[PDB]
Amino acid sequence: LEWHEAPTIAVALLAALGFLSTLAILVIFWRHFQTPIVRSAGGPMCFLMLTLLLVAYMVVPVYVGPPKVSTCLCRQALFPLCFTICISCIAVRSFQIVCAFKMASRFPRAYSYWVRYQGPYVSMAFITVLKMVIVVIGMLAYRNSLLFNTSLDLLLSVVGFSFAYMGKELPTNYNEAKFITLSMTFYFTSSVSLCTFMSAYSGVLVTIVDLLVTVLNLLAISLGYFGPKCYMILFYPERNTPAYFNSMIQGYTMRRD
Repeated sequence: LEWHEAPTIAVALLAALGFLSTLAILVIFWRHFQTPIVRSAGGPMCFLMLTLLLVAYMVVPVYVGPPKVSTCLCRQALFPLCFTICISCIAVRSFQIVCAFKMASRFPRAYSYWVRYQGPYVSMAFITVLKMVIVVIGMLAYRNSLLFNTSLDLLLSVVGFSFAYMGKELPTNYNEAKFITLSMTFYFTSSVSLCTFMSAYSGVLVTIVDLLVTVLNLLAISLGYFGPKCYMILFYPERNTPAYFNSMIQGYTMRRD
């Protein structure tokens, strides 16, 4: 996996672009805090996923180079962990949104349990604990091991899709159906093509193909979820105001029909 070789240069510069974009989003969110947009994006959960994205982008060059047990361990230690944490956080936010906007009265008792047992902080913690057991047991035994991780990630993604599916009509700041569908489709097609390509291939430069697939997945899962928000709050400051959020939710709830 040579340092001077045309695909490796392109993925390296693309990872640098992703790192710079994530840094810009982090600084933008930190500067414009206590605003309706960031609080409606997840609050500290956004930072939790964003710094994890930063560290995932930083260790991309570790993938490329001479094989090393550190690199092979980090392959599944951080990048799939990034995918899983990001997907679980997005799905948890979608469930919270669809539970505040709907089924708070349809399923009243269940919401009391959900908010009384620290559901947002427990459903995320369970996901991390569950996956790390799968990761270590996976290494105990390219296609077979990745199949379990892709199945888990796709199950999480389809859970998020099925839960945001009922929320097409939610306001544009609480509706992420488009991003969820795009990211789920991209992850599914990339994983399927990759798994097909593991078997019928030469066996060399497949590492570069897999690295490019993972880096593109990270780039999409960061941009499609954060770029629109910072676009709104940098170019349309009028659209970032508590009065505007009040008016938008009020207009959604009591529709003229």
